[PDB]
Amino acid sequence: PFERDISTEIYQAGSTPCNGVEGFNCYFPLQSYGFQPTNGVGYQPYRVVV
Amino acid sequence: GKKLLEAARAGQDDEVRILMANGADVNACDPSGITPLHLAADKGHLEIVEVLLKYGADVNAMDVWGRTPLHLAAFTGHLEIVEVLLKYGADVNACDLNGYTPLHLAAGRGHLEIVEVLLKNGAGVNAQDKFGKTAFDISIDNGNEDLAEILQSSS
Repeated sequence: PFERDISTEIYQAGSTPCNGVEGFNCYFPLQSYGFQPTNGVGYQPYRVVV
Repeated sequence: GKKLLEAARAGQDDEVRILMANGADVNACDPSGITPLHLAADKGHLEIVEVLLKYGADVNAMDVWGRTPLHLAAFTGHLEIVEVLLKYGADVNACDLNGYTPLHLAAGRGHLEIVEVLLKNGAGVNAQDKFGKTAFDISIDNGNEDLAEILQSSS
């Protein structure tokens, strides 16, 4: 509660370092956003403020 | 639920037998979606896999990344886990988020017997990943001549 997730790097599970190499378990950074042209609420983005 | 997962992670036979005979769900998972069969195929507990399949565990375990028990069977190099799971009726062309087929993992991990036993099931040699590469490309990246020969023989 009241914390920021700022992860400017990539995962490594237990074995494979992924420092500039294609790691099969290192995954990859955050996936992008699918701004679909005209679809349902599952693809209808919303903008919110607090 | 969590007790079964922890006991499976600990490699316990009678404990999991009693727990799943008590009435606990066979497909209990954490928020990351780790099934007991997932850990069973991870750590190579043959009796655990046998007990789960006899009691009716899920054959299509789906975690956050999309890994399957047969995926870890090919990754870790476990002999009879993949055999019993394919006897259950496991899919051979399951694609995870990375699009890595179990055959690709087995080829890249140097498990010739796993590659062959999946090939007997009707494995798709012409399967492609998210980058368009096949098991042959990963194998030649890994520099396995015999694996390349056995993969090209059925292609």
